[PDB]
Amino acid sequence: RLANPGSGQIQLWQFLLELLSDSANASCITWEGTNGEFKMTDPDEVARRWGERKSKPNMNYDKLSRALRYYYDKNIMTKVHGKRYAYKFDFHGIAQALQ
Amino acid sequence: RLANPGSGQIQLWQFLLELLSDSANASCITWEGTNGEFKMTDPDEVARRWGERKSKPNMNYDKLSRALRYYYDKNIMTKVHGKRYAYKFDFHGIAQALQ
Ligand code: NA
Ligand code: NA
Repeated sequence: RLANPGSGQIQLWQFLLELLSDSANASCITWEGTNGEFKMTDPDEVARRWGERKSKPNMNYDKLSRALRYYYDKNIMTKVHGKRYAYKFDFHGIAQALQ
Repeated sequence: RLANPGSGQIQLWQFLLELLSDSANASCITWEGTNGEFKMTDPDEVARRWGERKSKPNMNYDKLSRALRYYYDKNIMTKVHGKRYAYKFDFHGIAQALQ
């Protein structure tokens, strides 16, 4: 489900796209260059920023990683094996989420 | 630039995602399965539907193909070489277009 940009009601998948849209955020999250893949260069900073957006006290990587795993069975995202803090958007699921 | 779903003001890239979001449209446009790639199984029907949405008289594949080529230099889409009516979304450009 699509939210207004920069909104507190935003879902995690859209928030990550928002961070990736601005190259200035590369010290915490960056595109890998192929097929919707990205890397959290600073996963604790990504979790901190997610906590700030959702005003969720005690947001941390443990909780963020649980939230990302929820997307595996929803065709929104998968974990990329053999890399550090690497994930891949599923744009087949996100195309529906736009509707 | 993101438009309201199903709107007449929609841009071509978003309209194609709208058609791809519904498997019922596979007789004219379908996902290939990898990396944002899709195939127009009926390019004349895709052009007809685009013409109907934009109420553009004499919309045809020639004009649609010109419109798609415009996206090559904008990091929105490329043509997929060695396939029939195959294109690939660039989700790096589309992530910005969401903002
Ligand atoms: Na946003
Ligand atoms: Na739409």
